[PDB]
This record gives sequence, structure tokens and C-alpha cells, in this order.
Amino acid sequence: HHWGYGKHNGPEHWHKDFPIAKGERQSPVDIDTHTAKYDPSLKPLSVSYDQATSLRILNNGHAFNVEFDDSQDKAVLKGGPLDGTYRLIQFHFHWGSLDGQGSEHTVDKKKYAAELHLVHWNTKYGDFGKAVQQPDGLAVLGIFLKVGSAKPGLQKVVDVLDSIKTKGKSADFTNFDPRGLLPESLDYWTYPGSLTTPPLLECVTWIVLKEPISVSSEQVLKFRKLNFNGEGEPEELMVDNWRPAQPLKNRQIKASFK
Ligand SMILES: NS(=O)(=O)c1cccs1
Ligand SMILES: NS(=O)(=O)c1cccs1
Ligand SMILES: [Zn+2]
Repeated sequence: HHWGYGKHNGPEHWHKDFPIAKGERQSPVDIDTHTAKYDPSLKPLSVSYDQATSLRILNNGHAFNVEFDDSQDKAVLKGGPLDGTYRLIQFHFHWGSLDGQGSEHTVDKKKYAAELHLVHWNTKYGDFGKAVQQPDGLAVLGIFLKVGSAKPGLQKVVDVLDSIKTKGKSADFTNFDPRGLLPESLDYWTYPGSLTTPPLLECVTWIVLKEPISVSSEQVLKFRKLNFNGEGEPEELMVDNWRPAQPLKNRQIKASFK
């Protein structure tokens, strides 16, 4: 016990330990596609994951993280709305108990079955732990998942999940290529916001891709077999680990495309 997604420690409770839950730049938000302004001055996003080095995959009791070696400039995000260079540290997903829900961002109130977060930290702050303390410390690239055809490049991730079923298990996870998770287009919306889990730090430039990837019902079924609890504790399925949309307040969502 600590924060979680249940009725007693879920998102509606987070504020009591992390008062910034109710701040002015919280995530996720609903993306009102008609209100987002086209911005012709935005650069194309630059995703260079050519030399990415995955190390490990971890169940942390909230989701699973695939972690990358971020000790050199190997997998970087740049361009788009970003000044400077951000390094890939980890990716994880948020998903639902049913296909009808699971994403954190919504697009005109539409919920996707899941959402991928590729998390990068601003190289000028030297590490992740320092970047999160800064208003432009992180750039998270969000990609929606819908259920239809399998994504072949996600299969290696779904196959290792049996080995990390419960909170705290980890496993070796080398030579995973994150480029196999990206849709065709790099069209995106961008707005300033926060971590979507405690400590909810307001340190993120959110880059949310317009085009979802499609994954198979069998692939997302396997996410749903993971556990929130630790090994030899009562079984709580890891499902519905998403924060709902937070008020937009004084913020504009820009679009890279018309
Ligand atoms: N605010 S909280 O979700 O971190 C919490 C911890 C214990 C009960 S509720
Ligand atoms: N879900 S998220 O991408 O906003 C995040 C939380 C903590 C590190 S990255
Ligand atoms: Zn996330």
C-alpha cells in the first residue's frame, strides 16, 4: 500500500500525498481536435532510435517498463516543439480491463484500448532524476493502441510478460527495437503537462501522435494477465492502470498538421 489504481488509492486519492495532482499543468488531457491550433512553425519530430539499447524489462507494480541504456546519445528525440536533445530512458503502457478504455489521453473524448509512453529526458540536465525537477525536463511521446491486427514489433514484449508477472520481477531484455512500435505518420499534438503517475511532476512536453497503432486482442489480453500485487499475495490483475483526463485550464494544444 502506497498509491495505486484501486477504489482506495486510485487517481482520486493521489492529491493527498502529491498536492500538485490539482495543479495547473496536469496530464493527461482530452485532446479537442477542433480546438487544437495548427502551428506551421513546428518542426518535424526527429526520432532517432537507430542505436537504441534495451537492457531490462520490469514489473514495478503499476505497469511494466522496458528500460534503455541512456548513458550515451543512442536513442534520441529532438525537433518537434523541443529545444535541444532528449534521451530515451524507458517505455511503458497504460491499458484497460476492456478494449473500450485504457488510454490516458483521449481524442474528442474517445478512449483507446491502450497508450504507449516513450519517456525521454533533456540531456542538458545530465540525468533523469534531475530532469524531472525541471519544467522542460522530459519529453514523452504518446502513441495510442487500438485492437485489430497484431503489431509484429510488439510481440517480443508480450512474450516476456509471463516471466515478470508480479510486482518487482525483472528480466533481461536486450536488442528490443522500439521503432517497431511507431505508426506510419509522425503527425502529433503537443502541450505542456506532467507525469501521469505520482509524483505527478510538472516536467513534461507531451508529444501525442495522431495515428494509433493497431495491436491484436491476443496481444492486449496478455497485458491483462499481469499482476499489481507481488508473488504469493492475493491476485489483483494489472488492468485499468490509467489516470483519467485532467482539466486543461490555461493551456493550448498545438497540432503539427492540418
Ligand atoms: N494519496 S495516495 O494514493 O498515495 C495513498 C496512499 C495510501 C492510501 S491513499
Ligand atoms: N506515465 S508518464 O510517461 O507520464 C511517466 C511517469 C513517470 C515517469 S514517465
Ligand atoms: Zn505513462
